[PDB]
Amino acid sequence: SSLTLVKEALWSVIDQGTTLGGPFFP
Amino acid sequence: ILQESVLNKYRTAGQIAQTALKYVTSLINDSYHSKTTQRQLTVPELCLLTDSFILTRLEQYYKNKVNERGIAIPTTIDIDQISGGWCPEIDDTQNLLNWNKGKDSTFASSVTGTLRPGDLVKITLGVHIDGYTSEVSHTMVIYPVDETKPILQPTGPLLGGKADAVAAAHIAMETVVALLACALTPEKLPASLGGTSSGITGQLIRTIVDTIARSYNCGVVPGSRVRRIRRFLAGQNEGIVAEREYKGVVWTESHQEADLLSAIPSDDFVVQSGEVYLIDLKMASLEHCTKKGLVTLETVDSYTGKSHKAGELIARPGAYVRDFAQTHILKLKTSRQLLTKIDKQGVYPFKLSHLSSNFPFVHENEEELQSLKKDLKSFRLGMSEISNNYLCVESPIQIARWVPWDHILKATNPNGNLSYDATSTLTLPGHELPLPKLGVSAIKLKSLMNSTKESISLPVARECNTIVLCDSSVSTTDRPELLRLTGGSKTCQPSWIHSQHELNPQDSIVQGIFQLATLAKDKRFGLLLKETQPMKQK
Amino acid sequence: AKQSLDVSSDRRKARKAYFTAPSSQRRVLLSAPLSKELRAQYGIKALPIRRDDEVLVVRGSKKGQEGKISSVYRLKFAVQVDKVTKEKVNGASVPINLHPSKLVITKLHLDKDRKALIQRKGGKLE
Repeated sequence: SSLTLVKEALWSVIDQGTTLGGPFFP
Repeated sequence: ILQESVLNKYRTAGQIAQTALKYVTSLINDSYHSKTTQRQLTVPELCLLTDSFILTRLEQYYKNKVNERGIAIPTTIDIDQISGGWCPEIDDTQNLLNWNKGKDSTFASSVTGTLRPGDLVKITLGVHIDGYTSEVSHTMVIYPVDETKPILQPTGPLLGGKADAVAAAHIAMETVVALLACALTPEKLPASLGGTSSGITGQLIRTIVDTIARSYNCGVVPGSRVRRIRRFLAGQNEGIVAEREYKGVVWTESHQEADLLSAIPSDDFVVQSGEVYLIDLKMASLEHCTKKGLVTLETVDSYTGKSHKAGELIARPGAYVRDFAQTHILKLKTSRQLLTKIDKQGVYPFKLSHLSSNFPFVHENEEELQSLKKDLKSFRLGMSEISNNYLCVESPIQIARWVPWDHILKATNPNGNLSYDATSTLTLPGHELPLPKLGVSAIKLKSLMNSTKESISLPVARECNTIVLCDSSVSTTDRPELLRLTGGSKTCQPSWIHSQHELNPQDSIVQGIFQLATLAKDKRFGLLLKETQPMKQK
Repeated sequence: AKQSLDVSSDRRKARKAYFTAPSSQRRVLLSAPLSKELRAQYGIKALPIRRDDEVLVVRGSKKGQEGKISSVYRLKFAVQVDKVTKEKVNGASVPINLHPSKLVITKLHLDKDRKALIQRKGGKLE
């Protein structure tokens, strides 16, 4: 069943930094 | 086809939109950050003032030279989980309080109209002249003001998932603007990003936006789009009115399913010169989601009696869309006069207060406001019969929601593809397949969202601009260039945020994004972006 | 052979009582034996089935499949397990109606009343 295979594949696939702006009000 | 006059009309619409956005930013900063204003303004007041300001500014442009001009998108102010459609009238404030008494405070800012620190406030507005539409939408952040600093500034940067969403939306907006500008000079497209001798494609757009969103741990809200704009066809009501031709890339729950499993819009086109593009990107934070899930939308109704959920928002949408293909002679004289007023507006969504003769305000007066309310009562009386005969429809209020994949998989749908919402009032959302591969309809998915106990509402950040790909003859500088009618560094300046997440530089897509940023900064041999400036008032 | 004069061996009366039993009686009628592991652990043989316990199918075409009880459809004398379904090409999933006498409980959903029921039947939990 294609739906069953899709569900099995879905179960298989689910199983510093950055700073913008500054100290001001634009 | 771009011309001097058409480009001037687009430019004027963009200028008015930029001025209106600066106006709303100054109003919010005075009410909540500057604190020079004694009484803080509320969301319906801000929307009404924005609309009146736009009408007053637009009165002086193309008068007695253009048949149709006005507001394209009514001023929408969305807070956190609300991803669009929030523009309440001034006469519904006590209605909102009475409808939401006894509920949770998760939507307290929207219910009371008063903004709170930590709020992500998304402001959307659009202006059209002769049907040439320019739309802007900017996320901003509400902060507590530090009482110790000599100058006004936030105490600290915004942190967490809301900061992640703001960063993702801003960076995706800038990268997509640069990428679409690269279509005029395709040789400057980075090699790691794509083919040097080939142009920009919807696949490239989608993979860049998905990569940025995944890097910042955010989902793309299913209302996002990067599409082409023509005269009177700007997607001003995209989920309501069907379109003959579509050239753009959209994100849906079907696209989320396809990515997980890796006139219908398709990403099999090439961006061309001489075109106007709208870029509307909504990023929902996935910080509180411990598992893999699906991001969808929830429609807000005005019936408190449909559930016992204390965490629900009850409201009435304030923007209506006229269906010009439907005709029915009304029985009320008030309804007939209201329909005559509505047909003058054109093919754009409208508020009931836009039809008042008292509006826009010449002088801001309490008597002007009271006469507006007196008009609005009879306007609601007429609108009741107008909506009953399907002559006009509501523009929905939508909240972003998260549904985990395991609950969807464990659920059973006995109908499969066959099920659809028969009680739905609109054709386009009523018959839809959000999960085509799983065979799950929209009614089934809404039932799953309501049945799950672990379905949460995700904060949303939004960025939307309008750009023109001006050719060499169209451009002033004798070279092809991108004209950003809305947005840029002067109106849509990012707020103080700090996000732990970042782009990972060891990927080809991220390297192409960094090179696009470098070539956008390069003002000598790189790309040329002309931002549209807000205009002075005094 | 029955000895009490208060009990009836009439087939018509028994069938009418079965098919007109109310919901609380159907709860007792829909009982499932424990697994060997749980039988050794708790010292009881069978329990009424409820919503959040895991089962193993030991009879029928779905024999060997494991899953969690999805519903106790007492109106049709059946239980529904989440993983045991009939699928169609159009994406439709219809739950299989299983009878708890053909199931085996491998993990009980334990609450205060469940612990009290096990103890009053003669359990030895913990």
